[PDB]
Amino acid sequence: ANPLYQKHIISINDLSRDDLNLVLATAAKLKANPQPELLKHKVIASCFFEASTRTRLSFETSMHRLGASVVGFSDSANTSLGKKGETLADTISVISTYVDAIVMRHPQEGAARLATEFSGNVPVLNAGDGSNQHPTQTLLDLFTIQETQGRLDNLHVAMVGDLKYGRTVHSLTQALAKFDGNRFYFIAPDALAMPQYILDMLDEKGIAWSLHSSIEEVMAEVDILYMTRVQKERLDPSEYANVKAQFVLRASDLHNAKANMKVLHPLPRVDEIATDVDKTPHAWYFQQAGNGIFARQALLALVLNRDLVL
Amino acid sequence: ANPLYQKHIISINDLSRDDLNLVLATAAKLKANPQPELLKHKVIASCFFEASTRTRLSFETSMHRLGASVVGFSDSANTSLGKKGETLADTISVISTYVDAIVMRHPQEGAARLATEFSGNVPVLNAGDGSNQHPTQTLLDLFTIQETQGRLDNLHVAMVGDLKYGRTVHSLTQALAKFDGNRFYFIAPDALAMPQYILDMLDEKGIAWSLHSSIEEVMAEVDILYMTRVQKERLDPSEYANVKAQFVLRASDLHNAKANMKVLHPLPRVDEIATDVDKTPHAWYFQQAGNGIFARQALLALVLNRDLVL
Amino acid sequence: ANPLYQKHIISINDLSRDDLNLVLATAAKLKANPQPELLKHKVIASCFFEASTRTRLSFETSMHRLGASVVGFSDSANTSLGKKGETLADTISVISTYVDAIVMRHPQEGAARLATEFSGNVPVLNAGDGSNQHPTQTLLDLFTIQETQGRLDNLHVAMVGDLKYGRTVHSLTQALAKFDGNRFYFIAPDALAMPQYILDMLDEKGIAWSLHSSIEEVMAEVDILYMTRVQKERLDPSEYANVKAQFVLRASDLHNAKANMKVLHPLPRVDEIATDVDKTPHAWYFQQAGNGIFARQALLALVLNRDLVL
Amino acid sequence: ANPLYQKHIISINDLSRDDLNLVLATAAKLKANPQPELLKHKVIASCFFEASTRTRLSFETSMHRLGASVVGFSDSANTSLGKKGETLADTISVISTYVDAIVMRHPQEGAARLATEFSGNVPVLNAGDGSNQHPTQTLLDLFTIQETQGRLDNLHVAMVGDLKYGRTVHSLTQALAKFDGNRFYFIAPDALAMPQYILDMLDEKGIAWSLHSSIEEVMAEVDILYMTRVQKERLDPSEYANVKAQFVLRASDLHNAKANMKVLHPLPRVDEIATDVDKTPHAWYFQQAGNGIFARQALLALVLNRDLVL
Amino acid sequence: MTHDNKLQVEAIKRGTVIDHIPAQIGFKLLSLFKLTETDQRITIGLNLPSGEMGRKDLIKIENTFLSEDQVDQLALYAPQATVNRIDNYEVVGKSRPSLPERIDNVLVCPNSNCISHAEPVSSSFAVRKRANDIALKCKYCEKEFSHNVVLAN
Amino acid sequence: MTHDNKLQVEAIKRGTVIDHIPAQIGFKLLSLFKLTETDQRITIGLNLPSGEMGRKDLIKIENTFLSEDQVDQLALYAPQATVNRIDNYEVVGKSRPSLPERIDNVLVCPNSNCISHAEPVSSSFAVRKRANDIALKCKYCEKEFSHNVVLAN
Ligand SMILES: Nc1ccn([C@@H]2O[C@H](COP(=O)(O)OP(=O)(O)OP(=O)(O)O)[C@@H](O)[C@H]2O)c(=O)n1
Ligand SMILES: Nc1ccn([C@@H]2O[C@H](COP(=O)(O)OP(=O)(O)OP(=O)(O)O)[C@@H](O)[C@H]2O)c(=O)n1
Ligand SMILES: [Zn+2]
Ligand SMILES: [Zn+2]
Repeated sequence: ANPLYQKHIISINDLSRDDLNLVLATAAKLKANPQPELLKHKVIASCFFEASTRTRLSFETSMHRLGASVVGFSDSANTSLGKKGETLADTISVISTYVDAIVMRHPQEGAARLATEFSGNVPVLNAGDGSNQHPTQTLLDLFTIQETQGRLDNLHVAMVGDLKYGRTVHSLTQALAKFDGNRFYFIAPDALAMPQYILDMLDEKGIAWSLHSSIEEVMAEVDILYMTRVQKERLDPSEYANVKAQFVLRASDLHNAKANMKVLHPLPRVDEIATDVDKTPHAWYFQQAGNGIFARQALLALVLNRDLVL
Repeated sequence: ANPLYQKHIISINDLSRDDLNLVLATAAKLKANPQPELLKHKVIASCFFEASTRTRLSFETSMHRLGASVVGFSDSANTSLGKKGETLADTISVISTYVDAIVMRHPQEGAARLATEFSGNVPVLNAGDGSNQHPTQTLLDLFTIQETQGRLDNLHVAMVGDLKYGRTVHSLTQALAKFDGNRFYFIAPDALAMPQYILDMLDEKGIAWSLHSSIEEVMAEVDILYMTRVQKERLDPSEYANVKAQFVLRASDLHNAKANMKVLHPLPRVDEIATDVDKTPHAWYFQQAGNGIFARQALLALVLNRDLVL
Repeated sequence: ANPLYQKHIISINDLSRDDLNLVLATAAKLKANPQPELLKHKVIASCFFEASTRTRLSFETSMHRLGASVVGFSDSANTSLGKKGETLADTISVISTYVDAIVMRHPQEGAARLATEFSGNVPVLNAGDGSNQHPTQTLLDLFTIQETQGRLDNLHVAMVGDLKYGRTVHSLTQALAKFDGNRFYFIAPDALAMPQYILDMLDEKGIAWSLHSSIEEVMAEVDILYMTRVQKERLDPSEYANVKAQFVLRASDLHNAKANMKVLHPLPRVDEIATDVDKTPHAWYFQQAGNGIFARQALLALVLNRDLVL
Repeated sequence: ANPLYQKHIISINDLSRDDLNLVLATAAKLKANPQPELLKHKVIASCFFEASTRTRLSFETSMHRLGASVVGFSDSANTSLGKKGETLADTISVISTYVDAIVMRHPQEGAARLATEFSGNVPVLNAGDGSNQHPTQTLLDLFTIQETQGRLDNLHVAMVGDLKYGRTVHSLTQALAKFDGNRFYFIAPDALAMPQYILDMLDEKGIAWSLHSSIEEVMAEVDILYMTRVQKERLDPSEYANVKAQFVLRASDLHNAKANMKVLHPLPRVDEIATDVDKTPHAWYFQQAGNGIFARQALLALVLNRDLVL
Repeated sequence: MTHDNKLQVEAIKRGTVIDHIPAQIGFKLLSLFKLTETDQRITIGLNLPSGEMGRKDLIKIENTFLSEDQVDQLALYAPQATVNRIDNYEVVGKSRPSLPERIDNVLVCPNSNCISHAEPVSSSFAVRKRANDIALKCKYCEKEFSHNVVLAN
Repeated sequence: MTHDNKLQVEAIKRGTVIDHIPAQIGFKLLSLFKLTETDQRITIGLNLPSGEMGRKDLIKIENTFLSEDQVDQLALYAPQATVNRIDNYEVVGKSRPSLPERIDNVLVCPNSNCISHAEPVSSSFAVRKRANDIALKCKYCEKEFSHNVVLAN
């Protein structure tokens, strides 16, 4: 039976290098020969207690492309649970009673891991829990680095944007640190710096990282440029606009980028990457979103299937 | 053709003992050998004009486990019908024009029965109509009594909680009165008593029932303990909390319960059944919710299928 | 000074027979010989944390007919104090450095009594605190009973409607039970009956009370008919519509009443009192609301003036 | 006339040392010998386009203790002016033909200064304009500092909390930097620090300032402790909860403070100041809010009266 | 100093001995009445082999004397206890509790709309009707409940 | 004998004696680890003079052998505590608290948005001594905090 069989995909910290590589090699096969009836007769719950359209539509299309049925709700549009005082332990103990896997997003951190205490043998895959984890975004990001760069090690990765509160830059740094010789460049306004616990973890594994205040200082060496959106609530109007708003990529800055450099962004991109960037070979943000289909398909395949003939 | 073929499952008062037993014997076969393609090519509408997640997710999973497609809406999240002034007779006359069965919940009493006047030959199955009926909750409850107790007659059933406004205790008493020698114990605060029309119907069939003020007075003799939630709007804050809030089950009270006794609760349970009860063999509220899958599957099977080979 | 000078007016329970008569005596004098510059230079705060247009306007008009200034607010889904984080206690502690008196209505019980411990020497007057108390409504009912019947003792008072949850009827019985020889008739639906506490109190004083089920049963002996509104929220639609051939009041019912019998209602009166009662001589609910001005003028003048020689 | 006669009060930046002392001098006279008919026949408009119950009530009570009339509004999700289509400029142009002065609080910065160009010769007083300015809060803090410490210069002032975004602390430093020899201690979490502009200004005047990380580090030398509320919206839950063994104030911390040390807070104080500080002699936030009345009375009397011989 | 032993432990000089605390109420009394917040020696005997209850609890607080109404807040929980006041190795005082007229701080109003929950005030209840079974009225919301109900939670 | 010490010590026959409890943690450990919820003889001594180590507390629990894991849990509170078992009137093992792998039940996540607050879940933190302090990671929100931020709340 494969190692992920019937596991809960709750945190990136729980998946090893070998786990990562297994998911990424399966995503590459499903992308090459479809298996549209692999999850026939399986019903899956798509519980999104906090709405997220991008993520939901992608998880459900992946469920649909392997042949499973989907039941479920998107909320913060008061679809009745949470009423009376139904605990999350009780909701998941009743949903667990008729679906074969639960995909869930929830606003508090830790909710997917608690769901795990109540689901019996129905796998729980986390699609976001507050500011804590989002494994399936890290898995699709990694798949897009591997597929475009040929590797996951010896990479020069720049992370640009709000690094303090961006839940996806924090997990991708933890996943990439599982691998060898990667080098990080962080470019963030002073108020949105990459937290100490990330930096301390990097130092302790001997991985190289540095702070730069301009993409221009590092464009030349960079393989993956992962941009993040700054939400202007995180600063004030005048701070946002002040000399700190220039973490914006334009086509002109790519002038001297390596021929293999790719620009990645979890999305919504609102203005940090200008529309003219789209025309360049380096723009890979949307191709990155399409890759979320094969990384989520692979996790559902590996988790619901004992043996998989590839 | 089976008797339920193409019938509207609107009220428990319309289903006979024989009807009840037929649904319950089919639920037992579908639970034992799945028939996941029985309703292939059927499309079903899940119209929930009032939201109810628990009930919807279960009805749709049951539809999915027999192979039907589901289209539909959950509202009180203003999904556009009711607008302009579209009568319910007109909505159901247009939905009836392309789906093979309508499952519907609506806030006013009588709405499912009216849908029946406009659907032509498309069966209408009621998933709740105001404070009137909810057949599919009574059917799953009965299935859970039969499956755990071996029978539906000669039962000692205690009903505890808000008996005045609890729409499911009122129907289950009417269904159980279809059967023989059952004995009822009602334990309710004075303001939430079991209504006269129920009691009068029991007296007239010669069925035994009695009022007790403590589970403790009757634990010993009881087979099914059906607890209901009191909503504190039905009383005032201080009434709720006053000596009337002790219709709460704890593990300690089960001390001397018969080895076959089961605790059932339609859910949300908020505090009337304490979390430590869950660990006992008698807690069957969640297993009761899982049984809603086979009782709703059986009704969809029997209603859309002429002949059923079992 | 006068007995009530600088006193907090929180509960009818806290004012003796003589205090109630002092108020009622002043209010008759203020009705007869007005004093428009009595609180000249006083600023009262009208803090309606819960909105009631009728109570707020009667109070502010009281404030202004004695020449006072007014600052305050009402809060349905709006304007900041309390918020949650800001305590009622810090709101009062702040507001009691700005004003000379605080009239307040709040949804949780005892909010006015809590206020009293933070207002310094600033009097606080309760305009409603949840289901606990509303002293100025009882003060205007008793003034209306005194000026129509000529006394407050030896009255045949009939109380009708929701006796279980009308806060004004619990207070009015308390108050009329400080004067002597009153006979009480309580006509309520048994779901909505007088609590045992009012009744147990009344028996310790030796007061005569009876419960009837139709106003028609006492029309002939009664002096005050106090009609309360029956509350549809904690009644089922079908229960509400089923009570006898009803307990609403129509002029046909009055053909039997004494010449000096009066119909009082705290208002609003949606449908328990029909429009034709409005033109009989027994109709007194609107004169009752005008007496609100004289009862609250009295309370404010006595609380804020040491000696009043009016 | 007096220096401030008919002047607009928009920014603390715009009032010199002597103007600030004139205000503070008048407010001490109005506190001592009240003049209730000073603005008899004046109508002020209390236009709170943004709601603040505490600021609106302090102002209107000011208006009324000087005998003025008041027309105005507050707007959380309601009542029409501005709307969007109707400019702030046409609202003011219309309202300045009706009133004698305009006190206004608005969410965008500079709204009060825009107002000034449309009000004709009608003075406008700023009660808050986004994150820019709030002059009458600084005027009451300085009055409270002057009447407790006896002067406004040579003070050891400690400023604590969100120094980056507290608008009152940016203003208070500006103002106290017009008097001589003040020493500033700024205890903030580095995510929430004094901006470089306040600091760069303070160095051009030669003023001494230091940054510390615990109130415990300066408790012993300090005269005013100005506590600000730390704002959970732009802090992560886990960041907020992690700052040292905290920077909230408890009486244990005060055992070291000077006899004349005072704790000020613009309020609300959810949890940075514990309830036990409230009963020490160093607690002065509620007296501070009462001085709001005398500082705004002074500003209104000086703006609307040519010469005041009080 | 005098012979302790522990089946019925001995002699403190000067202080209070609350003896014949029912059983499992001893720690409730230490928790609730914060008897522990002293800096003096406290000695406590829990589930002890004696006076007729069979097992009982006992608390000895040296150098502190609590009384008149402190002894009375004990009445709801430990009504059959004796509070011995001791000076110089002798029980110069034996007291018992009686229902007070006010129980401050220790209870929680079972009425959820009560304002007392949220705020910097202490709970307070008027007590009444001895040993046929006590009613407690909240100071603030003025709802009167059965003591066993407030006492449950 | 006398240089006071003991005054004829409550020498138990079989049990656990936790000694050197650092002053004021004594009551904390009872409540937190629910040591009084038993029917066996306990004798607690609070603010006992440890002239030799200032002050201390000490719990004597009879016919109880709280061990291995149970002892290690106390390390966050009373790091300096010697548990000693007794099989027949004297010390037959004297164990010190060593820092454990995980700390369950006792402790609250500082994170107000952590799901553990609203739910039927027992807290659990992974212990890690960052040689200067002990960091505690919540298993649910997976946020890591100084043990002193957690140990107030
Ligand atoms: N210096 C002393 C003297 C007495 N005691 C305590 O005082 C309590 C009871 O006082 P006492 O009258 O001396 O014994 P009793 O007659 O049993 O008192 P009662 O009958 O009221 O229980 C005993 O538990 C004993 O431990 C004590 O600890 N220290
Ligand atoms: N029958 C006994 C024997 C010992 N003890 C207790 O067990 C503890 C063990 O201490 P011990 O090894 O006897 O000598 P200490 O020097 O007191 O131990 P430590 O080094 O921890 O101070 C003492 O507090 C003593 O009260 C006891 O209650 N009963
Ligand atoms: Zn209360
Ligand atoms: Zn946590």
